[PDB]
Amino acid sequence: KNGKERVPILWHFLQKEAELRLVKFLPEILALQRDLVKQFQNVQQVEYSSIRGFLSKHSSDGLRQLLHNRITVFLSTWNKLRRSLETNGEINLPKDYCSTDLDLDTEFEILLPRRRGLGLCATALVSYLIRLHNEIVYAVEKLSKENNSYSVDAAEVTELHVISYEVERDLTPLILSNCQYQVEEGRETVQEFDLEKIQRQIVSRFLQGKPRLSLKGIPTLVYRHDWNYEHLFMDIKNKMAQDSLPSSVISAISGQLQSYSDACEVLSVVEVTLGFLSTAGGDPNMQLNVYTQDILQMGDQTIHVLKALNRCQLKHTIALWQFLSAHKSEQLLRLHKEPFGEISSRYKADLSPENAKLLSTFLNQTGLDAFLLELHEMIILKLKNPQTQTEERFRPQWSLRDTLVSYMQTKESEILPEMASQFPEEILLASCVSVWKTAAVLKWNREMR
Amino acid sequence: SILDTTRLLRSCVQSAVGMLRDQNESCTRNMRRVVLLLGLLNEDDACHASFLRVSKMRLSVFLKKQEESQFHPLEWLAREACNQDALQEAGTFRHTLWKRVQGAVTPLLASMISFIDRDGNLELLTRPDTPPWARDLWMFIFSDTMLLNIPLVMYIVVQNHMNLSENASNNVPFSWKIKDYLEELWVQAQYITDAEGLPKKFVDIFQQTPLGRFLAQLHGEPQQELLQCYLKDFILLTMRVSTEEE
Amino acid sequence: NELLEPLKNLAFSPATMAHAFLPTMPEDLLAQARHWYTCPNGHPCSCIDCHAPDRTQTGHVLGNPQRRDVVTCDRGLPPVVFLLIRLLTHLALLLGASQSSQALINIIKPPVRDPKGFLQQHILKDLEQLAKMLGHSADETIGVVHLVLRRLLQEQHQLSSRRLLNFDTELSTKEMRNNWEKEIAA
Amino acid sequence: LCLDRAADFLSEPMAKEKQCYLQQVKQFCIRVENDWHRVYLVRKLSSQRGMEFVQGLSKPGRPHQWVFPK
Ligand SMILES: [Zn+2]
Repeated sequence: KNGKERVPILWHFLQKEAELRLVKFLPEILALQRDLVKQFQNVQQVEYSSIRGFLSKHSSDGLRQLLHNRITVFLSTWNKLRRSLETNGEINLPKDYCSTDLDLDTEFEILLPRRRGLGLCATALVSYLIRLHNEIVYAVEKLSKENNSYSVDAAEVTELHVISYEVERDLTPLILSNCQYQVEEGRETVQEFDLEKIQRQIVSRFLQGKPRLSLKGIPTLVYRHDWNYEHLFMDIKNKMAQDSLPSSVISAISGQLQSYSDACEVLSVVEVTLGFLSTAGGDPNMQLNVYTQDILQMGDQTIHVLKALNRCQLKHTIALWQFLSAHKSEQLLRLHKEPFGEISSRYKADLSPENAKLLSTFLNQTGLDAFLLELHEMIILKLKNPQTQTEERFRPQWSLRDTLVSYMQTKESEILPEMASQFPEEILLASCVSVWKTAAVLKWNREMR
Repeated sequence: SILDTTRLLRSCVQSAVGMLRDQNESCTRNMRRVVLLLGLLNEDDACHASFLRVSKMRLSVFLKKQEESQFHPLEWLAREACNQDALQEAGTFRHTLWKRVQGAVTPLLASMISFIDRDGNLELLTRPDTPPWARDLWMFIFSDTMLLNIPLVMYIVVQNHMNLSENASNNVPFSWKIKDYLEELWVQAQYITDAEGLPKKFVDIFQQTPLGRFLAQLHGEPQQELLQCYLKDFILLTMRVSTEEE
Repeated sequence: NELLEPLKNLAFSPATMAHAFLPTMPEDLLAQARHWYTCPNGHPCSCIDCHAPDRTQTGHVLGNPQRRDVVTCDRGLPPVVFLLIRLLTHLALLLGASQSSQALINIIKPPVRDPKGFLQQHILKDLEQLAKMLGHSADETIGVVHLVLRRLLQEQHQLSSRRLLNFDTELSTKEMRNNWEKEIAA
Repeated sequence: LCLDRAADFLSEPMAKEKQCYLQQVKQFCIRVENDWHRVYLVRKLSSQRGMEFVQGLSKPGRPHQWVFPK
């Protein structure tokens, strides 16, 4: 009966009904996921066997049975939708995940809607409601002639917002009441469905609301061993301005900090400041010692820090961290101690004679200070963490020049002419520690001379 | 005593807070946390003394739980003496040990701060207009280890449940934990008991709990005020409200 | 007729249709849409939660028919017409399974031990859904199927010319299959 | 509608309540003698299962022979 034009809302509703009926569940699934987040949030390791194991652990009879009910709702909904999610959903899903139906023996991770692993399924299902509801809401909006339908987020989600209908209880009586019949003398009875009125009643009853989103993030903390300072640096730079250390200030700190301990102490104060600034921020021109002493109240543990940082300001903080870290390692190298114990030996490959001559030539005609600082920051952030092992886009076989240029670009740092032109491509990422060591030895020789 | 744990906590307050990230992106939070904890970590008033004591006790609990996973936890000094890296970072052995203890305590202190100061909690301890019953309930909850269960942890996210404005806090301490507790008790009573008799069984179970007996100590207007405050926090926890009239 | 050649291959020469796109297919709407973005490493994003700022399958991919309570087709065609296309396709596949089962085992994903019975079950579910949609008896429904096959047989040399319909006899791609579907529907 | 419900219960390829309802329908059909009621039932069965199903029920050794008229 030309419904897509004449009755688009009813058309789309009838198409998606099979799945739209499942929209009523997702407030419950959202509550479940909210409590799961609350329980596991700020946790990093998950040693749970499966959903059956998890339930047995939280075997408090009331809580066990409520969890079981919610989990069963989730599993039913997932089992139905999974074959649609494999094609639709806007969230990609390995075929194995959607392939088979799930049961209590299924891995527990399936219920935590992490943005990776089996939790994508919990995310996908939550997303696939949101499309369906939204899409039919769009259908209604396009015919409401209004542009202010109030939105809502996945936290406030309640049964009042979702499109909750029961086919037999709600819909079938509607159809049967709209289904009308006609007769004429000598002619058979024929139906004539009041399609417009079906649409209007469905709209009046079920259709309103809008959800948005909510969930955790896997990287909960990347603490000391794998700490991702790069994220902190980028957050700060977004929040406030940053600047490099003037060579004067560099030389002053170098003269003051003639001991690894003092370096470490200053650096610990810098790390605290970095965390705070990344969260809060501050005036880039504020002197760092005034900041630590007045605001953070970092007294009682600041003896020579205050004299070294007497000139430095918050904008220098990142550059100061980098200087301190490299100076810290440089001191170790001066004493022949290994500064890169946290680095994989694979990244500590040697430099062949040809590549040694090439590197020596580049370094003689290079900005040795900036080169040393940048290569050190690259090694320490990228090549240090086991976490950066599991993301192996920094393979020893990758070239060093392109890697370092990529890094510098990601932080929108200024490119030195030597980086593209003079830097030899023949040097890979495995010699990076030999490269830094050679550069620091040449610097140390230049300084002793 | 052997060690000035008050000073160690005060030294670790900044490092711990630096571990804390908020969902609502309340930039002005960590600074106020630092001010509040440095003010509270004292023995000036009985409330500060109790807060400090409970902090130490819970730190002891966390550290003992961790120690139950480690070999020869008495040998920690020796292990530090074997960490040339920590030695040379610190210079003096005494500072090495101090740093060791600070590193052990900072994660746990950050965790505890995340639990206690979730929405705006700590404003209640320091704000002078906070009634006595509010501080007493704050410390009662904080002292309890089975009601305010704080699991270990091995970017810490402070799960702010309300959309509260900064400079404002939950009108009832740990309103979120109390709500969770009463909901667990509702579930237990509901499944144990029929739909009729569930109210009485739920009220009785609560009254038999530590918090029920505590609030039973509160009589008269304080309890009425507590109930009003809890209603308000209950609403904020259940329904998102964009206005104060609503 | 040229329109029948894909089905004739399925039935009588299924080996060729191994990597063929069949109307027995749902497709990735993402490939048509070219909201939720994605990072370079692959984890979704609506920088947030990341620290860093084609699913279309071949062969017969439908699993156990028991799940099929309702029919949906992404290409906007009438569900009845797509159902009939699916039914004709399943009949051709049943014939092929009779000719050589292993070929259909290759074409059916996930694998199966009894392809013919599986296709029988799908056909029966198709008939059930047809009855639901049209509102006729089971036998009247099978009669509708026979009517459609008759139409195709009469529209066999009546399709002599005026025949420029972009599709390959082996249904090598997604557009060939869509085009075959739309012609069949017409 | 009662006959329709019975036709559905029979169409299924096993419950006390269904069986008791079917027995009550059997007794009603036998008692009232208005065989039109069974005509409708046979018709509905044919609609749902097909004529061959009704034929198979008519054959000797069948439990639902009461579905049919005299
Ligand atoms: Zn992601």
